[PDB]
Amino acid sequence: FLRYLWREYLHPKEYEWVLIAGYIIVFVVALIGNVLVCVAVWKNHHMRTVTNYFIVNLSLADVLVTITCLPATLVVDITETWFFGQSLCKVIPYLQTVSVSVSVLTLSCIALDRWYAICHPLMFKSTAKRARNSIVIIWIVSCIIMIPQAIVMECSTVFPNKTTLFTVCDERWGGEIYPKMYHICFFLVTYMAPLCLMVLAYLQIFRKLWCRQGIDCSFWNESYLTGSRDERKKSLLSKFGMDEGVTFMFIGRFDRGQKGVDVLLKAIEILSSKKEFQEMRFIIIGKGDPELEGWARSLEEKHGNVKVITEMLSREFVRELYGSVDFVIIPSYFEPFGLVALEAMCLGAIPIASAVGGLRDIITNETGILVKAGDPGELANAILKALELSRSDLSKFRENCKKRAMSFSKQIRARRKTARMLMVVLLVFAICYLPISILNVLKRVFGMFAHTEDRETVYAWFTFSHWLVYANSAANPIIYNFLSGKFREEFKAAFSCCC
Ligand SMILES: CCN(Cc1cccnc1)C(=O)CN(c1ccc(OC)nc1)S(=O)(=O)c1ccccc1C
Ligand SMILES: CCCCCCCC/C=C/CCCCCCCC(=O)O
Ligand SMILES: CCCCCCCC/C=C\CCCCCCCC(=O)O
Ligand SMILES: CCCCCCCC/C=C\CCCCCCCC(=O)O
Repeated sequence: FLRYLWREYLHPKEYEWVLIAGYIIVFVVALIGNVLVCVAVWKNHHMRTVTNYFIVNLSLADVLVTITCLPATLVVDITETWFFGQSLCKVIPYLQTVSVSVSVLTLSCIALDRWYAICHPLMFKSTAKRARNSIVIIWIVSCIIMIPQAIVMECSTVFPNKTTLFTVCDERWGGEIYPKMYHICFFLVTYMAPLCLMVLAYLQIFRKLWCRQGIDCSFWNESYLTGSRDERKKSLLSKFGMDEGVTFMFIGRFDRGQKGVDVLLKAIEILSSKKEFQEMRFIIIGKGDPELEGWARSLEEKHGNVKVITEMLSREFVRELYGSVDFVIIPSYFEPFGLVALEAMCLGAIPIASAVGGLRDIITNETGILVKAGDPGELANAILKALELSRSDLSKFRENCKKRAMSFSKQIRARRKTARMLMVVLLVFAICYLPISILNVLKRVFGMFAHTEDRETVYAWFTFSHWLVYANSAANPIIYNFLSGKFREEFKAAFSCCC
């Protein structure tokens, strides 16, 4: 008898079986998965990155609503009734909307941290303190900007002589204007503005990481060289009509203010009055400013130990140069990436480079000679230092260079995998939150569904959009499992230790 009056009162929806099944599944997967995300980062020091601290924040927001909001949303969508009283009518929508804000601002800070790391020339000194500060800000801002949402939620009773009633929890507005302006702002803040800004940031990240950085490691590879470096250097100098000696190469456009050939040509003039010059060989490859081409050709004419190549060389020829010269001179004024240094170093050539940009990122004190950009006397001094180094075995130096370039290349690949995972996370968020965000706008800004001819269908769309929001929480740990080997390994460790 006790279930009877309630079943007479609560009219079943034909699809409640699948709604309940889908909520139970999402509940279990989101709870276990997001807890294991937190456990993986907290227990394993190699997982401590700013990115993963933000991911932990995302997983905490998702645990919060999985436990406090999802069960209530299921009951409401099944019964169209609010059972939980007035205070929880404010608290539960408040937690839900706070968590949406936390999620999207956390995704935003993830995108900014990757943009500063990859696209901005500088680097933050703080990492974990900066992440902590950002997370605190995210929660403070989120809790404050959703105060209005908590203010407008109210319980209302409706009496269909009355013998019955029902109570719903809903936004209470005085007038038609306020909900329109409020839900415009709500849409911009939770969905439209951060998504547009993150799409822009990840497009620039993609363009820098995939199109402006990286080296083809299957090609720039010493496996393709034959004989000893001594044999190849001797062959190289024989083919270029030069005597044996310490061999320097430059390759790049000829200009004033970018690639530095002007600095190198001045450095050669400085060196040319010194007796050490006679031990040095220069190979200068490039094309561009005709006054600089003429300066270079004038030097080639003056000096038997200077050769200038303005013709186009195949990449295989260049690889042979990198694998036989002693040093590569990279006297850039400006060099965001420094592909020349990575290619040369992969092949054992030791770089002498300006301390700018990506050259400064790549080259350490055991893997090259850094010089102040723009300074021919400094470059001349570095070339003299390289001559003196070359009077002894350079093997360990060449090995250090190869290893550093491989390690830098590995880091680029790792950043690509992480960025790809983060873009998939963003795409899945955009998808999971599109229906509820657009339904909310159509209903509250444009007044759709006011007097609808098919309330059943509209109600079904809203119920699905709510489920899809919680399903996002279940999806994120699954994404980390497929696109991060580090998360995949710690998840497997968890499932294997408990079974
Ligand atoms: C104004 C908030 N909003 C729009 C919205 C856009 C984008 C992302 N989340 C919510 C809503 O649709 C409304 N909200 C809502 C409903 C169900 C649900 O399930 C994921 N999520 C949110 S609500 O006002 O906080 C509310 C109302 C009545 C009962 C429970 C809840 C949570
Ligand atoms: C994805 C892994 C799935 C694990 C298997 C467990 C599946 C259990 C799901 C819950 C079934 C819920 C169906 C109950 C609906 C009954 C409808 C009703 O009578 O009101
Ligand atoms: C085994 C788990 C299944 C996954 C659950 C997916 C959750 C689906 C949520 C409800 C969508 C409602 C679809 C109802 C169709 C229209 C009903 C109607 O028009 O009256
Ligand atoms: C007995 C299983 C039921 C418990 C569900 C556990 C919650 C799921 C949490 C994260 C799922 C990640 C696992 C996906 C594995 C496939 C990926 C792969 O093969 O590399």
